[PDB]
Amino acid sequence: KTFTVRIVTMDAEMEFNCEMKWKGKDLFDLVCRTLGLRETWFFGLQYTIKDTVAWLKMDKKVLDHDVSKEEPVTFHFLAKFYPENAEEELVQEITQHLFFLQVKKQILDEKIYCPPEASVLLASYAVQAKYGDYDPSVHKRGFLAQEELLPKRVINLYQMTPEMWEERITAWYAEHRGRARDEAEMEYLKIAQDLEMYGVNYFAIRNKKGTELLLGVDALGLHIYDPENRLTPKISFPWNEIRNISYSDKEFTIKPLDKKIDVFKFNSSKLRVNKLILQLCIGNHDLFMRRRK
Amino acid sequence: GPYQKALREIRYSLLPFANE
Repeated sequence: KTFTVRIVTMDAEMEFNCEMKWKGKDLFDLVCRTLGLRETWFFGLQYTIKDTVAWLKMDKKVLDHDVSKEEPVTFHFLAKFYPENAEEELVQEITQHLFFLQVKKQILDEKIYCPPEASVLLASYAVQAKYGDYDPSVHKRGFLAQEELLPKRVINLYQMTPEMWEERITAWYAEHRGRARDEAEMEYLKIAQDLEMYGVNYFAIRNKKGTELLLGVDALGLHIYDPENRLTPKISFPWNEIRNISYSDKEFTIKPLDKKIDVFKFNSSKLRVNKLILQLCIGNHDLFMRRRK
Repeated sequence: GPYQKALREIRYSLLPFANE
């Protein structure tokens, strides 16, 4: 027989009937062809188990994942990996879009820190993409009054009524005259991708001494943060500078390239988190090496 | 980068209304 599966993208939703023997590879390919997306390697189908995200493996049966079996079996089609340079690597317009949406959401949900002024400029572009050029005759007062525009963190740092923000944003919106949709979303991407937290996968760890720290994985390398400060890593290890990383019983070891360097060792208590880090390290490292050829 | 100036102009105009 078959089961139903729900695939949620940032944009939309879709349903599929799947044979009981279907693997990750089968769903993934199906979703990608539907989207007409060829740049598939930034993506993956994720689901959350316990409090940890999980990505469907290609060669395992879908149902052999510890995912809630209550039909429809739901997966989110999200980006697993970020390019080092959006404008250069996101060739297909559909790839651009999906990234844009997913990034804007992380900015509004405050998963990515974003200074007040950047939040405004971003908004003015998010607005241009959704609305097209600004027509003063068409776009009248309060035409943005029901729109998530800025992170809450930003709104309550100022003595400003929502209408004033919307006036600020409109002022910059007007400057984006003549800018096509994909032009705007990419402007958004170009700004957002310089945000210090953009594209960084955080994890709680602690070192040999047992003091609590944060691990950060992204397109550039592995990073170590003081739990209070996520903007600036205390230590960075670029991919080209790492021989490899080893995992062994809730312990990782970053084995640097220069034998000169001391190894870096840290601990994480959750197994599921650990597999995730390991996947993320491998894939980010791969893509990094691929760019360099 | 090329947004330095827009970011600065924006930051400067918000500054008067920042929380005490």
